[PDB]
Amino acid sequence: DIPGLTDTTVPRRLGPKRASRIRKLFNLSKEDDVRQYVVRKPLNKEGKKPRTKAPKIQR
Amino acid sequence: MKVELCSFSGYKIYPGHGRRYARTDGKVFQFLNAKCESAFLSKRNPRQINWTVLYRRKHKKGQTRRAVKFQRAITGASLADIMAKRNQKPEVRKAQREQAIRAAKEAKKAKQASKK
Amino acid sequence: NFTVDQIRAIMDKKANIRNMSVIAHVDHGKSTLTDSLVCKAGIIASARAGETRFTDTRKDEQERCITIKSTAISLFYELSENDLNFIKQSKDGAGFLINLIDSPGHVDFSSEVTAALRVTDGALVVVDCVSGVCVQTETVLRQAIAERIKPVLMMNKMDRALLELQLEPEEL
Amino acid sequence: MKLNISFPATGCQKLIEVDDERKLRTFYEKRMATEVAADALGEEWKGYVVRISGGNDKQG
Amino acid sequence: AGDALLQMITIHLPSPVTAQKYRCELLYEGPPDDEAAMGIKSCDPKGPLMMYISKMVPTSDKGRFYAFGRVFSGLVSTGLKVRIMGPNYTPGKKEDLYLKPIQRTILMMGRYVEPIEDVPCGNIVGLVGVDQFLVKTGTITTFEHAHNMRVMKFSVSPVVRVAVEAKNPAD
Amino acid sequence: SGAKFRISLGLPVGAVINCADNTGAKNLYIISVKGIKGRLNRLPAAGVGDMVMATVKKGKPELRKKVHPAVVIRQRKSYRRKDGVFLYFEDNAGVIVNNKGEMKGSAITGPVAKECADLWPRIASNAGSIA
Amino acid sequence: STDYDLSDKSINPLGGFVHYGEVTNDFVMLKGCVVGTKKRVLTLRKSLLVQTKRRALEKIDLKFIDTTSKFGHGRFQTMEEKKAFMGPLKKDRIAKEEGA
RNA sequence: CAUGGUAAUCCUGCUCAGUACGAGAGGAACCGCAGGUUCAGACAUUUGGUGUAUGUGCUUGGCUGAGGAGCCAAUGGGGCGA
RNA sequence: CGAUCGCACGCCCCCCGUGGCGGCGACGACCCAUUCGAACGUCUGCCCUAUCAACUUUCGAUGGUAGUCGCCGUGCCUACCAU
RNA sequence: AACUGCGAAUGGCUCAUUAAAUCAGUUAUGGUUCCUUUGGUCGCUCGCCACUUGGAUAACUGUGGUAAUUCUAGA
Ligand SMILES: [Mg+2]
Ligand SMILES: [Mg+2]
Ligand SMILES: [Mg+2]
Ligand SMILES: [Mg+2]
Ligand SMILES: [Mg+2]
Ligand SMILES: [Mg+2]
Ligand SMILES: [Mg+2]
Ligand SMILES: [Mg+2]
Ligand SMILES: [Mg+2]
Ligand SMILES: [Mg+2]
Ligand SMILES: [Mg+2]
Repeated sequence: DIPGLTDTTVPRRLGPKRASRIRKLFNLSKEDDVRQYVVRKPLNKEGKKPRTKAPKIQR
Repeated sequence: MKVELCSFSGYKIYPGHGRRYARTDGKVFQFLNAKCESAFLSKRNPRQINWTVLYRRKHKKGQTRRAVKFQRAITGASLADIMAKRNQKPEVRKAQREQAIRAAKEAKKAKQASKK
Repeated sequence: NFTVDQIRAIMDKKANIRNMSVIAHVDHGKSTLTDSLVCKAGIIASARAGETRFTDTRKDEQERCITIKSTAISLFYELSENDLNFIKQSKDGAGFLINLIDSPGHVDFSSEVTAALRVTDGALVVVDCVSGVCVQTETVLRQAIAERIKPVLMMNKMDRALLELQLEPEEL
Repeated sequence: MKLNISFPATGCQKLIEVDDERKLRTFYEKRMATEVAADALGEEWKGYVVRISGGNDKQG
Repeated sequence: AGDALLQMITIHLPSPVTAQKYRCELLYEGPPDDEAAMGIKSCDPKGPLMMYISKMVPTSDKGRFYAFGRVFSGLVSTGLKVRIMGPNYTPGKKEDLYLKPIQRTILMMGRYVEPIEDVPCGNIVGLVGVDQFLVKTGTITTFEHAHNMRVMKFSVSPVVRVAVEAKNPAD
Repeated sequence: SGAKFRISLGLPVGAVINCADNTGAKNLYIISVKGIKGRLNRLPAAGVGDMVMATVKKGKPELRKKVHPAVVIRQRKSYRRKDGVFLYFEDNAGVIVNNKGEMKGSAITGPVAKECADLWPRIASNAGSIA
Repeated sequence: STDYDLSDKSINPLGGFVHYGEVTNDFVMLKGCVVGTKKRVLTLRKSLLVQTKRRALEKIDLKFIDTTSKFGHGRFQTMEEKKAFMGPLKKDRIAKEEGA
């Protein structure tokens, strides 16, 4: 492993937004709790109360 | 062992050979010998001269794919998180489907009761 | 190399502005010293290291290496925490602003030096190591003292004491 | 010369400054979107093949 | 070199606030108790504006000159009415007085020039729109009872003389 | 630094070459070359990068009947560039300069020889391309 | 063969030295021209002077030695380069026909 | 080797050095480095010139019945040319 | 030959019980009409000058035929003719 | 903030060109085009996603190049 290059995988800032893409990612076939299988991004800044933000799904 | 140049005739011009011609319009040409430079300066077409490589190429004389998807973690849902979500195949997905079904049923019954 | 108007946003708070003028006798390298200052620093000014800089902003000035008209520049620089520790005056942040003026140190005492010291509070007196204190150095120092300027000295052209003269360290 | 090295499978792009022309001579005389072995970059880069994605001229 | 020079001039050269305290009496010919004099001493960018023009450097065009000087009090902006008053002006008399707004305030980056909307006291700034109403020196103020600034004490005098005449007499 | 190597001259006194700047002159008639000590019966001659004295034959009247310093920038005589390339141009051309090697014009049409370019930095600035 | 060339070629040009023959023994490659015709005997002598200038005492490292034909305007360095560029000819075609 | 002949010359740029000197403006030199001018002695790898290899194409008029192959026109002309 | 978005939200429940249905719009459109026009044409009308009386027609000048191009009519352009 | 849509072809200035040219009045386009507004048309065709299909790029995070621009590259 190259130091700091090929290790310490960083995450994507945001996941799928189109319901087809959420189903493609999570291997959903059809009509199984799609709106609650979406990824919720947690905001946890020190100066404010923590909460989690969910994206507005499309299609 | 300098840069290796090519001619009017397309031949290889080694260092110390030929002449370089710099035209007024900025174009720079180099020739292997005076035979090539005379043909060029007389506006002769190299594709009509049989020993030129352009003729031998015009007349044909003598002669990957992949799709890799790499999985990555995302903010809020780690790689293990998305693995646990996508591995809900053994009847967990069916359990979620049936609990959604009964939630819809109880919502509809509550709506009917409230309307009536 | 920040915006121009942040110079206004810095000069709003005083105690970080240095109104300074460079004074010396002829050919004592004040122009080149200010060139080095320009090269390192700069609010919108460049970082070019190629000899002449914004000291002589005219023909027949760098054509004959003669400063004729006094020239003013304004530079910005943010200092480190140890630098703010070392400074003993009042300090409002690290964003120090320098109003530099070079003046003709020619033996006519071109009154542009008088004008620069009228505008200026602190003088950088440049002297050559191998030439000593010449005539115009004393003249511009006299003018600075008459105008109540705070002087700071700089021995310039040490290279000719090193190699042109080949002086031993005790002699230097 | 500098090298903007990026590993898309993990992200984490970083800049490596290379001075010795022997390291860059394996890169020279190539084109964009070409895969070359980075084994000339010392032992640390052995087993690595890298694609030339782009760059910027001396003037930017 | 620039690093060493800056790290010594910041330490040892004085700020305008501390300098103008002992320097105001040497540049202002008005009585020290005057409001303009006190504003110069404090260098407050709100009160009795006081600017002295030391230089008149030619502009890009031939005829015009940027009037370059220092602001000792107040805050010069763009297009504010000010009293351009010359060296010979006395507050009692109207001679060598003008009320003229200034066009624009600029800062000289040597070769470059950068306009700025406003400049408070304790800094250097060039003004455009002053050279045609002024000559060889002058002062700018918003104070109606303002006194002049003390003129420069040149070490030399206009000794050497030359008679000049055009080659074509009809010019 | 670096001093210009000897090249084949091919432009003796009496040569009329093109004037490649936007000064307003059409051609330059070479009347002498700078730095020529001379020899009996030998015409002074110039190559690219050489400073000549020239009079313009076709061009503006305010230029026409006067001697101007000029610098040769292109020559039709082939010359060897110390790396084995023999280079020649499509025409002979020069530009009008002052005694300091500063161009009277502000632009150059066509290429400028490298030998002239590195010898005269002011001409190299106004040069379009370097050959 | 220079270290920048790495070609299995000798100093002999393509087609041999014109009016001399083929050089097989040791040779000395001197800068510039030398008096005499081809195959003229020359006497080489140590310098009577002391070589102190920068032109002397300079390391000459060759990058490339030309071996094109001198019997005309040669344009190839080796037999194999010529054959690789030019491909099979009629003579080689009939020779391969005879060889089978 | 007796004897006779005899040969090299001058300039510019960089550095010295914006230095010595000078109030200033101006402004050197020695060493070293890189190249030129004139001259000399060669040489043909390269570039150019020549070219009746009368080498190889093209071509005019004529001639050998035509083709093929050639020739004559005081080197027919012309391109490229060892 | 609508895979779009908002607003309050309601009806049918036999078959049932989770589905089927509904109003107000906004956006969108191939084409038609209108509005705004635009573009090219019809007739008639312009200062001084003959020390400007014959022009145009090789190279479109006038017209015909068939085309090209142009949003369209047309030497706008091409070819062939007539003068 | 950025993508998408629209506007930026209006207005304003000047009078150099221009002498059957522009332009004024008149008439025609059955010889043409027309954003937008408004009104028509949008189940008029028989012909294992439709409870809704695919891919990319912005914005954004991060690594830069250039002296410089409303310059931009890779990921
Ligand atoms: Mg949607
Ligand atoms: Mg004679
Ligand atoms: Mg040969
Ligand atoms: Mg003797
Ligand atoms: Mg002699
Ligand atoms: Mg014949
Ligand atoms: Mg025949
Ligand atoms: Mg006969
Ligand atoms: Mg005869
Ligand atoms: Mg020939
Ligand atoms: Mg007009």
